[PDB]
Parts: sequence; structure tokens; C-alpha cells
Amino acid sequence: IRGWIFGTTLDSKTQSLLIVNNATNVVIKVCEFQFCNDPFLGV
Amino acid sequence: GNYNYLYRLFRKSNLKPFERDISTEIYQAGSTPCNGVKGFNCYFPLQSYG
Ligand SMILES: *[C@@H]1O[C@H](CO)[C@@H](O)[C@H](O)[C@H]1NC(C)=O
Ligand SMILES: *[C@@H]1O[C@H](CO)[C@@H](O)[C@H](O)[C@H]1NC(C)=O
Ligand SMILES: *[C@@H]1O[C@H](CO)[C@@H](O)[C@H](O)[C@H]1NC(C)=O
Repeated sequence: IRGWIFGTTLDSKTQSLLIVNNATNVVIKVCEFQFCNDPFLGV
Repeated sequence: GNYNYLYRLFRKSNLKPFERDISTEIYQAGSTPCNGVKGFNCYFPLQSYG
């Protein structure tokens, strides 16, 4: 388990919050993101 | 008129404290759908003070 996403619509009409953990850091950002259809974090 | 400054004129529900909705989706005032374009019951959500 390496991150979380929070929001209303989770698409560009709306703001949403992203948390990603990369083992050097926890990175947190709040944008009018566009999400992928099946989100993933690298091998 | 300065048109760089704006306020939201319409919303579906009131903001909670320190909530900050920047969405520019067209305000549907009634049963008429917007489909991404302005029209009857379908109005741009911001105004500029001018
Ligand atoms: C973790 O995120 C920070 C964000 O500034 C980046 O500098 C760092 O290289 C990242 N670490 C890894 C292992 O990806
Ligand atoms: C929060 O988002 C939902 C999304 O369906 C919306 O119905 C609700 O009115 C919003 N609440 C506020 C206080 O903006
Ligand atoms: C910044 O937010 C406003 C309000 O949602 C929007 O009109 C504008 O297009 C956004 N900026 C970019 C680069 O899209």
C-alpha cells in the first residue's frame, strides 16, 4: 500500500487530494487532477 | 471595469467553513440539462465585479 486518493468526482471538473509514499518521502498534493481508469504505482 | 476579479453567484449547496470550490461547471437552475453549454435554466456560475 503506497498511496491514497480523496475527492468528490475524482475528475477534472473537481478538486482532489493525492498522497504518495515513495519510501524516501510522503508527498501530498491537491489539484483538479484527472485520474487513470485503473491507478497503479511502480514495480 | 476590472474584469480579473470574480465571485461565484450560484451553487447547489452552501460551502462548509474554509471550503474552497474552484469548479467552473455551468449552474443548472432546473430540469433543463446543460450538456457543457449555456442555455435556459443553465447559467455560467461566476460573475465579475467590473
Ligand atoms: C520521493 O519524492 C520526492 C519529491 O520531491 C523526490 O525528490 C524523490 O526523488 C522521491 N523518491 C523516490 C525513491 O522516488
Ligand atoms: C460535496 O460533494 C457532493 C458530491 O456529490 C455534493 O453533493 C455536496 O453538495 C458537496 N457538499 C458541499 C458542502 O459542497
Ligand atoms: C485554474 O482554475 C480556474 C478555475 O477553476 C480555471 O478557470 C483555470 O482554467 C485553471 N488553470 C488552468 C491552467 O487550467
